[PDB]
Amino acid sequence: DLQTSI
Amino acid sequence: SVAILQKRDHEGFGFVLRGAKAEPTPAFPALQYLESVDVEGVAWKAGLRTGDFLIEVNGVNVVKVGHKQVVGLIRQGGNRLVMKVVSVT
Repeated sequence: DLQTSI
Repeated sequence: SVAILQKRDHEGFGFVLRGAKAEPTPAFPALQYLESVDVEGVAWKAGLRTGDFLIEVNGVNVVKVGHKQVVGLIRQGGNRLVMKVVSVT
């Protein structure tokens, strides 16, 4: 799982 | 549901995308979703909410697309982003 602030 | 996002150069769209990396019953409508959304950010202004699942980015279908590739797509369009999302809630 990955998270990215955009 | 649709959200058109036009941001200023140095701000974000104001959301955290989360989902499976590229590496029975459907429970998710898509692999990537909004883990959180900045209150009163460009994304929240367009109606996006935590838990929205990303169906389309800038006309492209990303239902089964791994995380990094979706982030790649969201960035290609610079300060402009178009999203079709589905709310599970």
